[PDB]
Amino acid sequence: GYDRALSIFSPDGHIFQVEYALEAVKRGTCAVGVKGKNCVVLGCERRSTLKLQDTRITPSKVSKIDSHVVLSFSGLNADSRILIEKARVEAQSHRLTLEDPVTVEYLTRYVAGVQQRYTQSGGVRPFGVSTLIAGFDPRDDEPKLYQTEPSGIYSSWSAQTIGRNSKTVREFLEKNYDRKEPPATVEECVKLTVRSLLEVVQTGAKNIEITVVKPDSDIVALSSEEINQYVTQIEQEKQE
Amino acid sequence: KATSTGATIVGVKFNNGVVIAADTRSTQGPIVADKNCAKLHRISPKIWCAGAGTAADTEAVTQLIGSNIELHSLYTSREPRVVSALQMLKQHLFKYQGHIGAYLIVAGVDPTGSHLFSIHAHGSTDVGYYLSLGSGSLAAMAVLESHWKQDLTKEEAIKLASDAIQAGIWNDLGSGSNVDVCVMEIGKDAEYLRNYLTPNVREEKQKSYKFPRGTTAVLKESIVNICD
Amino acid sequence: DRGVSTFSPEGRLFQVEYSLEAIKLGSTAIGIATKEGVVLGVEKRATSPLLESDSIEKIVEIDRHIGCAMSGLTADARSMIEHARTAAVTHNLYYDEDINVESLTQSVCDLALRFGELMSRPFGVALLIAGHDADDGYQLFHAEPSGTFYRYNAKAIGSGSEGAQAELLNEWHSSLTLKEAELLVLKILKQVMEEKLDENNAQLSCITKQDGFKIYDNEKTAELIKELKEKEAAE
Amino acid sequence: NNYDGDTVTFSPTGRLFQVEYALEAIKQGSVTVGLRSNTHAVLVALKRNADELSSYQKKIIKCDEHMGLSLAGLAPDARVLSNYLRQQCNYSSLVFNRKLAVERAGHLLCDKAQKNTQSYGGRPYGVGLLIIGYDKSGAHLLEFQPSGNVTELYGTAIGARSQGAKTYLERTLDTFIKIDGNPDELIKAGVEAISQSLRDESLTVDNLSIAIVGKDTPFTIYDGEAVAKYI
Amino acid sequence: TGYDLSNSVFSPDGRNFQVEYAVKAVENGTTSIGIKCNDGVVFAVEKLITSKLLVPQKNVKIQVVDRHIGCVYSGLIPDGRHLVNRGREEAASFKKLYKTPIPIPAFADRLGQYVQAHTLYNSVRPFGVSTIFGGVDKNGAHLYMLEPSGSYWGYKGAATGKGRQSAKAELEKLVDHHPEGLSAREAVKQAAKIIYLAHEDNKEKDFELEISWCSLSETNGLHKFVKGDLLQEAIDFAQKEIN
Amino acid sequence: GYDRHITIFSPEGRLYQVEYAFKATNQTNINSLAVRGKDCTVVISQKKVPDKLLDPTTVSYIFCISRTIGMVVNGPIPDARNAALRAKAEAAEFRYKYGYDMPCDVLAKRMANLSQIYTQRAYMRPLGVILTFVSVDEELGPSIYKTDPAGYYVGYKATATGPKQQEITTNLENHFKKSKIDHINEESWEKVVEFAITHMIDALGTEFSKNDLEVGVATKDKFFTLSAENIEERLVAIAEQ
Amino acid sequence: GSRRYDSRTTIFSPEGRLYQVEYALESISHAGTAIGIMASDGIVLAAERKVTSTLLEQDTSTEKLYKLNDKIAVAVAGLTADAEILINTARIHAQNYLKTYNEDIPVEILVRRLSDIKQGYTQHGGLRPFGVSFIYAGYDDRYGYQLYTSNPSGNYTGWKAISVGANTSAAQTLLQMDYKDDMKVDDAIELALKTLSKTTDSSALTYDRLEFATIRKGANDGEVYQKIFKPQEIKDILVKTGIT
Amino acid sequence: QFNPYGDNGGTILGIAGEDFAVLAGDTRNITDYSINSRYEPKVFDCGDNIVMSANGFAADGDALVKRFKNSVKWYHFDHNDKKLSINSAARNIQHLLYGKRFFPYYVHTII
Amino acid sequence: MTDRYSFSLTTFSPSGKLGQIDYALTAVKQGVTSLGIKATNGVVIATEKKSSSPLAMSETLSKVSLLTPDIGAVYSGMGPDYRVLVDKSRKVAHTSYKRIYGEYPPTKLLVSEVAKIMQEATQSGGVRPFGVSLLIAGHDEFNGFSLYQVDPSGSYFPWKATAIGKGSVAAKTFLEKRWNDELELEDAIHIALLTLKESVEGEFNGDTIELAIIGDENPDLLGYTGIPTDKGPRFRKLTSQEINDRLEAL
Ligand SMILES: [Cl-]
Ligand SMILES: [Mg+2]
Repeated sequence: GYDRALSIFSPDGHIFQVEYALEAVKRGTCAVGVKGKNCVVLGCERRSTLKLQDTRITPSKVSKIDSHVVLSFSGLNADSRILIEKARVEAQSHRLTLEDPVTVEYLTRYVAGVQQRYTQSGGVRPFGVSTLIAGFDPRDDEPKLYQTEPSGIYSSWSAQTIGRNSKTVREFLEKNYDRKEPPATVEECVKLTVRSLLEVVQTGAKNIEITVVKPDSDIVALSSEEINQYVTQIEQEKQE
Repeated sequence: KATSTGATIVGVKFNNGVVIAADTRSTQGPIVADKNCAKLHRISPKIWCAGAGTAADTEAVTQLIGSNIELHSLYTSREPRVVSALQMLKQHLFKYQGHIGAYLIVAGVDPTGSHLFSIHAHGSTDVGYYLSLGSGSLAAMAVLESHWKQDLTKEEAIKLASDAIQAGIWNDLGSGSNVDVCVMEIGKDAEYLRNYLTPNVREEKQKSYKFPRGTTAVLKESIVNICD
Repeated sequence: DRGVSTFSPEGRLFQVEYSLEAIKLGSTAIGIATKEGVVLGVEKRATSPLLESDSIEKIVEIDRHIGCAMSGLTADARSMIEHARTAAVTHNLYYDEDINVESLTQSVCDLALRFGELMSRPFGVALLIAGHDADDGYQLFHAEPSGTFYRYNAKAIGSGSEGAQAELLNEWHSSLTLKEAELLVLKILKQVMEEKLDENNAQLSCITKQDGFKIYDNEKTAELIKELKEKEAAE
Repeated sequence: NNYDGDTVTFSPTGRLFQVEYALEAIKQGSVTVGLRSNTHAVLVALKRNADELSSYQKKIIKCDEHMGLSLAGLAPDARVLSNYLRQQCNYSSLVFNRKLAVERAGHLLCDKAQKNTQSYGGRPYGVGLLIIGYDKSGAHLLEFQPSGNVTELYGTAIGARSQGAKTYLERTLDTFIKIDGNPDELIKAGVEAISQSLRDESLTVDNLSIAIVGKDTPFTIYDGEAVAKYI
Repeated sequence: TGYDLSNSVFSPDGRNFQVEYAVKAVENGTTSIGIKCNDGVVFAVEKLITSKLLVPQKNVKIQVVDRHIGCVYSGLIPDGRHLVNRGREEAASFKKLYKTPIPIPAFADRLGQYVQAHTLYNSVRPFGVSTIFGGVDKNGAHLYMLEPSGSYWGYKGAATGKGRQSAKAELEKLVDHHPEGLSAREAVKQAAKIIYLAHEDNKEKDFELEISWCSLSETNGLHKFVKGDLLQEAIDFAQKEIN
Repeated sequence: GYDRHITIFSPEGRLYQVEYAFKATNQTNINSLAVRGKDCTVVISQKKVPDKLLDPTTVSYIFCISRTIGMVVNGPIPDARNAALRAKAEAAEFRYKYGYDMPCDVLAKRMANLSQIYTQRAYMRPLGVILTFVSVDEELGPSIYKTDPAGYYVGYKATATGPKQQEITTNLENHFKKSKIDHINEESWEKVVEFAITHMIDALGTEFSKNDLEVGVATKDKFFTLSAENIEERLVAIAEQ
Repeated sequence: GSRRYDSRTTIFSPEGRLYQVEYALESISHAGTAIGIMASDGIVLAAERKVTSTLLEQDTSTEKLYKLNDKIAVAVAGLTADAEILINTARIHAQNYLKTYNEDIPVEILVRRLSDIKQGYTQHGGLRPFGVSFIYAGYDDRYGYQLYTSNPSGNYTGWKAISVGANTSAAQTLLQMDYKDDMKVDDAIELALKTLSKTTDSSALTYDRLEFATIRKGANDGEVYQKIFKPQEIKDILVKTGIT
Repeated sequence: QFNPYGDNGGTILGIAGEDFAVLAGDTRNITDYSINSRYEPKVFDCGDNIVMSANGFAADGDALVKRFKNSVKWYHFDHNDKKLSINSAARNIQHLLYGKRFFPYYVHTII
Repeated sequence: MTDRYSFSLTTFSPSGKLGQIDYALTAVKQGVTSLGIKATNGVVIATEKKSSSPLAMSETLSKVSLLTPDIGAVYSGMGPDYRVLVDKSRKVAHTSYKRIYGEYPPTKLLVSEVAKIMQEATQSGGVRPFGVSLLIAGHDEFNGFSLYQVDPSGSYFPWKATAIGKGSVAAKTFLEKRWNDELELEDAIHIALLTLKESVEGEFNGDTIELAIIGDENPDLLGYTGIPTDKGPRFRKLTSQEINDRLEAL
């Protein structure tokens, strides 16, 4: 079999294939995660360079791993499918053996472990993908939001963004997100998420996707019109 | 519950070649499944193969070796030899320790000359001027031992072979119906004589069993769609 | 290019030497061994204020009697920790006893040089393994990606290591109490950290014979930080 | 230069540079001395510390009741090779009820090291070994190089500044070979030999490592206050 | 260029430079020889005494294969040991299947095909040894010499290593002056002389002489080392000739 | 320029490693010749023993592959013996599997296929040898089939191989242009060997002693090599007319 | 050893791009243009054969349009030989699914499978990727008529109208200009042929340079029919739409 | 049919005192009605102050003792010459025995 | 050892070119001209027997090969590559078809199998592409007569008539002027001989030209009689005499 060490150390102690995988993430469309008091909202950018797209069937940016956990990403789309499939299999495997669905932290730890493995295995390149994994632990009402990256490191975030111009939207979130008082309702959380994307997106039309996850496997994706109402209300307050 | 047919198969060497013959009954237990099967098979144009025992194994093994013989003939730019078929058959059969129940008479002509062999399911081979196989082998061999001589002509060998098959047809319950013959002479094309003898023709029935139309009770009719 | 297992003209493995450079970029981890226990402390170094710092796990339990701190590419440590835990538990299963700290450390270091063209590269992380067993008492080891491990009375790894080690050189003596060690780790971490040290960007832990391995609460560490500030203002 | 990228490549003068670079790792290693008489064989090793807080790296490894070695170079490679020796000593005892001859142990180490010098993907071992033992033909001392070359000697030294100890043993040859039935005097000669390789530093109680094997002496390693007697 | 950086690559000349570089390692080694006598063969080798600390007569270089074949080589000693280990496996499997001990020409090809196989791929390095070997079989005595390329021939006398030119010239004199042949005991004496004469190319350090032999009359066709009185007699004969 | 190091195409569609393997073929500086009689196939090859320390009986480039097939090789001896061992193994296997002796042309094709693989697969180098197979085939009669490092093979009325192949080839061409037949019209193999040696002498412009030549002869049901004394008897007959 | 000759087909550039994928896409940009247009009552597949000859046997020739099953077809842009390897694998996946569930494979599931196979060649194995871009035209009872595209990266997306191969930038602009959601198959047929007629590098668009297919519920009642157009039928539709 | 097992007879006895322990066994070795040996030692000193006997089928008994003695040796190598305690030895012997759960050592072991 | 070349030796260059395939095609371009012409009642394939030496027996070198009784093949490019492909093509006709369906494969499907083998040498680890283009002529019951070209890439195309190798550009132009859909087999053979003469320098006769047809069933070449459905091979290689007879009516 092909056994070539593609991910190796350089004289300055860097693994360039892992660092170049991050550059693929930088190119990917912007993804953002914001957790409220009783919800987590995942926002995703859709580049409007592609119209004539069939939005019914085109792969959506947010994917359910189980009924209670979701995964969004920035980077190589094809790479993300492999991580999503593995995560979904592991979620069912966990239910089968432990007789309990995965915690959000466990699922994150698994996906992050797969990514790490691809940074020191022979004959493979790292995933050009960073993920945002969000949901609620079984029988728990505390919101969970985690981030993973090609190197395989992962951590918990009150709010986070990944992808292109994520530096700008992180700037926004860092000054607009208060830890002592997170977005107390679904409305407030979705509003803050749409606001953060409007710093970067362009037109607030079909360029913004929003998915809301609530406790006890309550996950719903907002439609164009519902999001459009947030876009409308935000700029009308801005004209002042 | 695989087919194992009763048979009488024989092989007889003569002046300028070799002839093989067989009956045309295929049995299922005591039931006659096919009243006119073809037990003479081809391995190559001028090498033919009569088979007995487990019907599926004889056909399968004759076709596999025949296939490899054709590729070997094309590879070597040479007409295939009987000893090649013999060697490939016996090494195959031996590898399976008799679990492939193929018992064969192999016969043919090639640049080396005319040949006649028998192969047993466990992988043993024999050489001979006259051979017989099948449930009617003893009936056939009795005739061969009574009438065979050295320096047989073409017409004499066909007569002896078919007489040996007939002994099986009449006296062995496993064998019956017709007599197939294949003649393989040196310097000539091999001639397959399908149903060379037909001494067991079904007599006219005493009555026609053509039913009046509408006899069978019917519940439902419907046109079936075979087209796309 | 060149082999992953290639020797330099000086007689060193390129890849091992380069992984040591990655560890120099890692956040600081400090260990101090005393006769009352071994203390392990780490710099958390969150990249952003929105990152929930208690999800940063750079101190880890291997068994009840063995703890471990990491510095460098921390994702690489996960399989090392998994192996260590399995080795500890497996030995207990086979022998109905605790495994020696050195034996555990040796088992971890056996993974290190299993790379080539096995894994495709060395680990990019260094470990401080601290623990207690009946034979050799309280112990602290430094496990490197070279497969070498040294026992230490006190040791610092990561970006502030040479400044911290010089400080540990002066401060350590054979009569240190557990409390004195805790403050000493906090003092030296505070010295080498970029950001100002508090209970959210630094973490303490210890291993004692009685209570085993324990990661300190942020409230417990916060008190020790306040105790440190006052005693430094005391002269 | 262009021929040192891997162990599978000869240079135009017929040299194997990767093997030579592996040999260089031994020269960087701390000094260790081996010497023997007709009754006993002794290892003396200068252990190296990382700093004043650190322990002194162990240099001597026991392979069986009648055999063991000292190392200089990459310590993990010594662990791999000593483990292999332990297994081979053990195979000989279990299968043949026979203690493995020191000379045969050298042949096994040679062949194991050789395979890593002729194949692609691998690397040579980066350690030198001094094997001492007492078998059915008396005391023995072997020197192992990761080139595969194993040599039986009366005395030797490997590591940094080993040339000083080696010259001393070459002078003392006729004296120390005759130290029969006196373990303490043979060790003294070894401690005096390794002293010819010291600069700036001297032999302390946690610095010095000594091993001995002989006629009625199982392979035993002395460290700590057990070697204060010889300082 | 770059044709010499990888084994099994043909240069524009049609040469395998990596094999030619292996020869340089052989030429750098100590002198070893082989002499075919009337009913057997004699092998001898120069062992450089690098230091006084080397235990005399202990670091044995000549190796036995089966019980009737002797092998000696110059160059990288470990490579030679690897080749002999293979030879011992070949000889064992031959005897296992065919009962009779492996004939010397048969054994020669076994080593030859193995060494040649290490010139077919870039994933292996050629052998850094030339091996002189032989013994007695049912057809009599045989002496062979085998190069890094896998090339081997039968020989009346053979030499390799640093002093091969000197040795060859000495061997050629023996062939010319003894068309009828040389006795086993004569060959041992002559082998000692030739190694002593070939030691001029390695004159800086002193050396130790090692000799072995297989002879139908002297050793019953078995390989044996020349020891004690017979060895000293050969050393004396050699020392007398150089003075 | 790594297209010159392994067997991949150059921009011109060439395989340089194959071309350089052809050049290695002439490294021994030995010429060989093969001709067909009525009942036999003869192959002769130059024999050079440049070292007096060599045992001349062991210096050979003619191989007895099977009872019926002989093979002369042009190229270095290690590759020659590699090919010889394989050809022997292939011939023995063939007889076991198919129940009859492997024909000369079929063995040539098999070895040619093996060579072709080395020109397409990168990890295997070509063998720097040209193989000339000879026999008296039971179907085709006297046969000469030659294989090269490119994996090419073809039957020959007669053939020559080595540094001076062209001189020998043209000499042979001129003879068969006169006779207008595909073989040497001679009953005994002894005279076919004499023809072969005579025409090599004419073509190369050199005289031969008994130790300068090596001769193989294929007859019905056996191939054999001639001793120095058998060759001497041949050389005497040539000189006496 | 062998490492020396390894191109390393599955590595990132410093910019985080997959070299071989990018270069394979460059290869595909020289292939004949293929166009897919989805309508409410069916799908159209139109594709240009590359500079042909008068001696080419067109009626038995297939380089662009392939049947995966009775419900799903593909248009190919790139290396035809690479495409056939993937096409056979897709045909097998469809049958595996049908055997397992006793239902025809949903279009997206087939598309995802093929796209995952492409992805694998970009991450592991050290082999070159497939130099192929597909347009998938298909129908199932969940989403109805669907158009997808996949490329050598293994990335796939859904479309109302899409082009692959040569001059996609020009083709996509023309499609974006004239496409409407309430469009019908007969209108889509015209748009596809008009777009190819303008974007083609040839002097004129003729029947012998085209492959054409439609997937219609214009199959008698509650079922779907695939129609791979014959050379004469392509000639007729060219006259009907007023291009020749 | 080949029977891989046999019965070599013998009787062993272990008694634990307050600060001592004894392991005793007869020295007779038998098959069927014949005596193989009147003195064939059955109780062994395995080092680290542990004595062991594996009574029943003597071939399996000798194999087990041999493998345990070996385990004591490697315990010293792997764990800095640490003394193998009797409880640790017992757990180790369980794993040696259970390793051949489906082709057992036909012995009754006492340490 | 072990084959350690598990990576592709053919890769995409920045311009999108697969270098090794382009170079394989260049080797085909240097190859001797071969052609194929399809008639209403048959197909003809032809090439020049470029003898490397006059001492060589060029009858022993078959450039035109029977793949099945109803399918034949000719090439331009590297001969050894062709020979091994013929061996694989013959075997795959049995293993992947005849041993399953009890009949020989149709021309297009055998071509497809050969194409797949050539495609794999373009992508698999540690191999170069085949340096040949093939012309495969054949007949089967449901597709009738057909002629296919297969290239080093694994791409294949059906032709009415075509040429490959040395003088293919001039030969294809010559075929375009002469070909029509009403040609009888003898007319196609006549055109083949005319076309082939242009690319041949030296001798032009039955001994220097190799020519075969796919035409009527040949019961005389079957080797046996008795089975009515078996009527013999449609592939037939023309003899040296048969070619010369048609060179007088040239
Ligand atoms: Cl083959
Ligand atoms: Mg090659």
